[PDB]
Amino acid sequence: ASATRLIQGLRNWASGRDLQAKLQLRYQEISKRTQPPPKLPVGPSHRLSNNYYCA
Amino acid sequence: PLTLEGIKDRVLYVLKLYDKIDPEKLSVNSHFMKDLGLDSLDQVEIIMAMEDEFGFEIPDIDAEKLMCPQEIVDYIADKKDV
Amino acid sequence: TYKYVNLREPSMDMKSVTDRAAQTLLWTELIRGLGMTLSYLFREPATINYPFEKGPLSPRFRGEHALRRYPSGEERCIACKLCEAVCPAQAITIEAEPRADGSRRTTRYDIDMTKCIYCGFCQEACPVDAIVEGPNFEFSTETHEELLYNKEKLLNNGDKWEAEIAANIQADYLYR
Amino acid sequence: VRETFPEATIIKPADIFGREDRFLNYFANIRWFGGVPLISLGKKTVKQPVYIVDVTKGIINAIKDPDARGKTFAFVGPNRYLLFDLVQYVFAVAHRPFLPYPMPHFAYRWIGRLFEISPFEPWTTRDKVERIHTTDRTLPHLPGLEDLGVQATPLELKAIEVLRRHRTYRWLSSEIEDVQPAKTV
Amino acid sequence: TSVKPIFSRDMNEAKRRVRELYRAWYREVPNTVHLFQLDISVKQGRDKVREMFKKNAHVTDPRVVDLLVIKGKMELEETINVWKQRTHVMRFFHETEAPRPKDFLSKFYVGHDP
Amino acid sequence: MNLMITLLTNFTLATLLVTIAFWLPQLNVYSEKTSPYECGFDPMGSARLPFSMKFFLVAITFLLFDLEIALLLPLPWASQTTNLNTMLTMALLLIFLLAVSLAYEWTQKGLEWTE
Amino acid sequence: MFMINVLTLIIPILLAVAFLTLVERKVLGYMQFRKGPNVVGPYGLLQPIADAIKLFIKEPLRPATSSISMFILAPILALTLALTMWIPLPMPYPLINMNLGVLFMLAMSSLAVYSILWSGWASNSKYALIGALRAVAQTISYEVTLAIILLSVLLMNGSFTLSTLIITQEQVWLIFPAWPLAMMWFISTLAETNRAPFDLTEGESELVSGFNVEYAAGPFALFFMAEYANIIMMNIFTTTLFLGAFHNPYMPELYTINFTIKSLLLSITFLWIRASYPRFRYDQLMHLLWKNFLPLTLALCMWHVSLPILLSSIPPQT
Amino acid sequence: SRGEYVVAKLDDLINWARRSSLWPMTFGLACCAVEMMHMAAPRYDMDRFGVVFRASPRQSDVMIVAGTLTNKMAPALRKVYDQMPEPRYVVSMGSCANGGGYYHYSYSVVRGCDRIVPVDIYVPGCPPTAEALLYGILQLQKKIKREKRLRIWYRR
Amino acid sequence: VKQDMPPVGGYGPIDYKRNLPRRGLSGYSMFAVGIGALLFGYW
Ligand SMILES: CCCCCCCCCCCCCCCCCC(=O)OC[C@H](COP(=O)([O-])OCC[N+](C)(C)C)OC(=O)CCCCCCCCCCCCCCCCC
Ligand SMILES: CCCCCCCCCCCCCCCCCC(=O)OC[C@H](COP(=O)(O)OCCN)OC(=O)CCCCCCCCCCCCCCCCC
Ligand SMILES: CCCCCCCCCCCCCCCCCC(=O)OC[C@H](COP(=O)(O)OCCN)OC(=O)CCCCCCCCCCCCCCCCC
Ligand SMILES: CCCCCCCCCCCCCCCCCC(=O)OC[C@H](COP(=O)(O)OCCN)OC(=O)CCCCCCCCCCCCCCCCC
Ligand SMILES: CCCCCCCCCCC1=C(C)C(=O)C(OC)=C(OC)C1=O
Ligand SMILES: CCCCCCCCCCC1=C(C)C(=O)C(OC)=C(OC)C1=O
Ligand code: SF4
Ligand code: SF4
Ligand code: SF4
Repeated sequence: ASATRLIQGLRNWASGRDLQAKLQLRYQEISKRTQPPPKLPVGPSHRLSNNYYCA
Repeated sequence: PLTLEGIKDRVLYVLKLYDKIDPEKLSVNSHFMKDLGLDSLDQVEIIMAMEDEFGFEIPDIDAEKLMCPQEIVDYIADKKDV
Repeated sequence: TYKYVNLREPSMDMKSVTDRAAQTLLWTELIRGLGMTLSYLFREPATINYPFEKGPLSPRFRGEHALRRYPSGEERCIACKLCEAVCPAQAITIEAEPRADGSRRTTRYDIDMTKCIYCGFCQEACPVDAIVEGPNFEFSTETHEELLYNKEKLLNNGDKWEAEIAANIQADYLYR
Repeated sequence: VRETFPEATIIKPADIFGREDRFLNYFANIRWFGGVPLISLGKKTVKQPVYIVDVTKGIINAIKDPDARGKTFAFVGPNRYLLFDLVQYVFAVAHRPFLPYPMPHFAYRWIGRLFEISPFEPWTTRDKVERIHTTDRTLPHLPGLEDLGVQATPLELKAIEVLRRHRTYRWLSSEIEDVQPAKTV
Repeated sequence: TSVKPIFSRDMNEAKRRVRELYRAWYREVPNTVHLFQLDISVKQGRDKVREMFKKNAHVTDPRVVDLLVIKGKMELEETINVWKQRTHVMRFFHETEAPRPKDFLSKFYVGHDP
Repeated sequence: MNLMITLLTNFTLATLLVTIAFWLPQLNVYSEKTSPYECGFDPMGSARLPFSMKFFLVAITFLLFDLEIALLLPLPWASQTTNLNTMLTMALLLIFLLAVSLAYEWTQKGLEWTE
Repeated sequence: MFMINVLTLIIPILLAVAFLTLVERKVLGYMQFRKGPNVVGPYGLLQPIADAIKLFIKEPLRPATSSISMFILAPILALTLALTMWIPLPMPYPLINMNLGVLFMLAMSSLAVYSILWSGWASNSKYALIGALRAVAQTISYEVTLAIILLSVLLMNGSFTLSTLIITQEQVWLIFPAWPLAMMWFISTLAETNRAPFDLTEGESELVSGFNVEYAAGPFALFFMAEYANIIMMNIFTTTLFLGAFHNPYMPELYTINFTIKSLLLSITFLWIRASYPRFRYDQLMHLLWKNFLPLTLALCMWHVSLPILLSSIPPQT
Repeated sequence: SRGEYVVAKLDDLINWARRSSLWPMTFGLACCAVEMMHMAAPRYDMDRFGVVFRASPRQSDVMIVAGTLTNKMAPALRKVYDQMPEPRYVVSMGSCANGGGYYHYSYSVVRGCDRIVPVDIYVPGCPPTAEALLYGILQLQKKIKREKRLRIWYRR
Repeated sequence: VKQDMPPVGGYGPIDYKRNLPRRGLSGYSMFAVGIGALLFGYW
């Protein structure tokens, strides 16, 4: 994504495909390495009533 | 292979080249199990020494009953002309 | 719900026959392969400059083992042996006794790193977050017995890597 | 060593042979130089070479024996050989052309100084000339391998193991028994 | 007590198969010494074959000695074809092992095993 | 004269790159490092056994087609003659005879390999 | 002062082989989305020196089963015949100006096969035997067109003199009248020089290393640098045949720069073909040079005999 | 002395030429060889360090034991190591090659390749990452860098 | 709650078929170019 448009055009002509639209080297479009803290959901047995284990 | 005497002398020659048999007791009517005191595998390698000498494949059923050098020379004489 | 790969019959008009004959005699698909290889010649390679550039990792990464402490100096391991009960290779060997203040602590906490399978069952079985499998992966030794960690080496790994292990547990602990 | 450590076990090996020796390999490698020269045809010196695992079992059985403290052991092989037919057995196991010739004592040390002028590990020296042509003395008063429980292995069992390396391919796979043994004394 | 055979009806055919197998090993041993370039004599290898045969010499069950003939033919096929190496053939010659203590006194000296 | 000097030079510093290849490093020779390579396990038999050639008829017919470029090779010089239609007819006769030979070797499946 | 001319020939075409190893590894790397060597020197410019020092301080390992005389003679003859096929090449002046330099190139191609061949025989190994008889199967496939193509291209030259081939291409390149011969000669030189898709002798995946599988470092160096000297000489020869440049008799360095950059582009073309194709099975090699290239080569031989007669354009032999 | 300086610079030259031209061999056993292929992959890229495979042992410099060494292949491992010319090195990759690993108490597994070959670098992991393997290779290069071959020859 | 989830409208369309874009000239054009180069070289 730092290639010159001469090399970019030669490369697109040589592969026959558009390569800047689908780059295999990853850049700022990917997810952040630091994420907000999650709040994970609980399951169906996390209840206080009608939760007999034998049932 | 021509006469029986050369076959018998050659049998006794191979059996005295065989080292577990003491040649002092080796007579033509000497038995291997009860006289010379040999294992069965000793008699089996005796028969394979006979195949190394004479050169014909001896089957199992007729080599079991070869319990003396006289039976050996008689079986080689049966499988030959002499 | 299924497709026939390679069930194409070629066209038999003179146009397509002449096109395939030019492909055969003048090597069109060979020039296609050369063009794709020449197209990769003019790209930026994916070669990161190790050891100055590092492969990207996550805060779940399982590397070198370390024994953690509480934020007072007290070690966390209370000798409960779940980490060696769940260890799939029996790499952990624990021997314990009440120490001089009556506290349940270990005298022997050995991890054989050359039996260890780096699956992290010990860090998920530990009820007090004592044993963890930290972020270090560049700890290759020149002798085999340097990869047989006692309690002292694991506590020194904790004291070495605590300023990162605490942050990775702070980043991940809600998923656990 | 006997006077500064009086309880030391001092061991006398005769001439040790093995895969990494400089005794049978040395005798092998004079098919390169010429026709294996020998002082007085190598027939005025007698050797009894000992195998290396015999010496090793002797050292370990001297470690385990408390009665080996302060002794002086003489580790020799079971058979004594002249040097001529020793070298002839070496060249017969390796299947090399054995054509010996007499070299005198004043001239086979000039060959010794010719190869010790190298800065590397020398191919030979005049000291090695003196020690290949020194007879293995007989010391019956000292205990041996038989007094430490080590059965001495003769040369005709391990010489193929040593000297298979020096063979060419055309006789590389011949056996241990496909050779006449050397003459003992 | 009515069991199904493997090859042998009784001990006569069983001893015939043991005998043929010892014949095949006795014929094989010089080739095994030659092309593995073993550093043993041919008599020494034949005595090892005799020792490995006499080790099983106390069996009186035809099915068990049928399986011993079967496993001996398998090891023979692994030896004729070069599927064993020099290590696998010399593992019958326990050469790196120490002679174990035999009498009561030396077994008492070295350890606790009866 | 210059050709012999050039060949002697090339052979000399091709064999002085070998005599400083064998004598310069340190050797530890033992009779398992010099064993034949057979991907780790011991080789079954010798490599001097007959290695049966499948392409043998093509190998013989190469000896009969390699003579053709001892015959077709004077054609840059044979074009310099003053009886030129005769030369052209005989040249096309030689390449045609090579081609008829190759056609006959095709049609009886001689260019295919055996088995 | 001819021995100095021999040294200034054959030492830079060892240094060109050395840096061809680096050019091969780096162009092969960037075509494989990676880098080549850049750590050992400044952007890898000292990697071949490390490889050249490394192979001559490593233990040479003459094998036990090897017939030692042919085993040593094979890399010596390899590097000797690799060096001595550069002497009739006009640069614009050859070292030894031969009247029949093309036949010298062809005969010393035919003698260079015995290096591979005696290396595969002498090193008494099974994979080496397969790699030697695959060189037999490859050489009987390419030699049956390598001479007819090279015959048909010189029917426009007039002789077998490589220096006259500069005068032949003074107006037009000889790839314009003979591009089927050119594109067939290029594949015949790929198959001659044991380069991919026609590796087939140092087969990495079928064999382990083929003929030089027993050759440890030192003797292995003289097959590898021989092979790379063969590919640089072969692209210089292909350039002289089909892309012959302008020659000024008063400025030879113009021609030298021109055929240098053309042969470098064909060397990069060899590296770029080796970086892109699967490898033939070595019978499909033989069913290519016999069933496909050989009929068309005979046809173009008929055409290139008859066509200088057809247009009164027979070139002079002087 | 001058000769100590000369043998020191020649030690530096031969150690440079040996650590900067390491040729490993195409030899993997188990899951670690997939990661060793990832160390050959374009992200970590062994070939920039001069590290490139040669399939024959005669033309290889280091043997990366990458995977599990069983009993059935231990003589093949030993003969492959023996057919490498000196100087040859061993990098042990992963837990099974180091000390038996996850199959340590098994009937069929050699408990570490150091029972078979002399091992220089132990690379830990199951598998170690390709970055960790490349770390072990660069540590092997640092081990070759501080060799003192000609100095010890000059002093003996 | 907070959880790794797809967005509300879902992810975008993803290409998964063959795209070999059929480039190059036809057969007659390449043979015309080749025969024209032959004629120029011959002249
Ligand atoms: C030297 C300078 C550069 C020259 C160009 C070369 C550079 C480009 C190289 C690309 C990479 C190639 C790498 C190796 C590839 C190996 C495979 C390969 O090439 O196989 C050959 C392929 C093989 O095809 P194939 O293998 O698919 O064939 C199938 C065969 N059967 C059916 C029997 C199974 O093609 C050829 O053999 C063609 C050879 C060249 C043809 C030239 C013909 C020119 C036109 C003549 C006139 C035509 C009209 C008729 C007359 C009209 C008169 C008016
Ligand atoms: C007179 C002109 C000069 C002629 C002589 C000079 C020839 C120069 C070229 C040298 C050729 C040498 C080798 C030729 C071999 C031909 C025989 C052959 O291969 O026949 C088999 C082939 C079908 O192959 P198949 O049997 O299936 O093989 C399986 C494995 N591939 O069968 C075929 O493919 C059919 C072949 C015959 C039909 C070809 C038609 C071409 C027509 C072009 C236009 C007219 C040209 C003038 C000549 C008359 C042609 C009829
Ligand atoms: C036709 C053209 C052919 C060209 C062939 C050659 C191509 C490559 C040319 C050279 C390219 C650059 C080489 C750089 C070498 C290393 C430079 C360097 O930085 O070395 C440092 C190293 C250690 O020094 P240190 O004390 O650690 O430094 C601390 C710094 N504060 O110290 C050292 O390494 C010690 C010094 C060694 C110097 C060696 C230099 C390279 C020699 C190459 C041989 C050929 C030279 C050219 C011959 C023909 C032209 C005359
Ligand atoms: C045991 C295995 C082998 C071990 C040793 C290997 C040694 C090297 C082997 C490779 C070299 C073989 C050389 C064979 C002879 C080549 C002759 C030659 O190059 O001829 C080409 C050239 C033709 O040019 P021309 O038309 O004569 O021009 C001058 C007239 N105006 O001719 C000229 O320009 C003429 C120049 C003078 C030529 C002198 C005559 C040739 C000398 C031959 C020497 C011995 C060759 C040995 C061959 C061994 C083959 C394995
Ligand atoms: C002075 C002459 C120096 C010659 C140096 C020879 C050794 C360099 C080999 C490098 C190499 C190249 C070029 C190479 O082509 C290759 O194939 C991909 C390798 O890996 C199998 C290599 O190792
Ligand atoms: C040239 C590109 C790098 C190749 C590196 C191969 C090193 C040896 C790995 C062993 C191996 C091979 C040969 C192999 O081909 C393979 O198949 C995918 C494996 O996984 C099962 C392997 O483990
Ligand atoms: S990561 Fe797994 S194998 Fe390693 S110590 Fe923990 S539980 Fe055991
Ligand atoms: S599970 Fe945790 S607290 Fe329990 S013994 Fe293991 S490390 Fe100690
Ligand atoms: S150490 Fe583990 S992950 Fe690595 S190869 Fe062995 S079993 Fe596979």
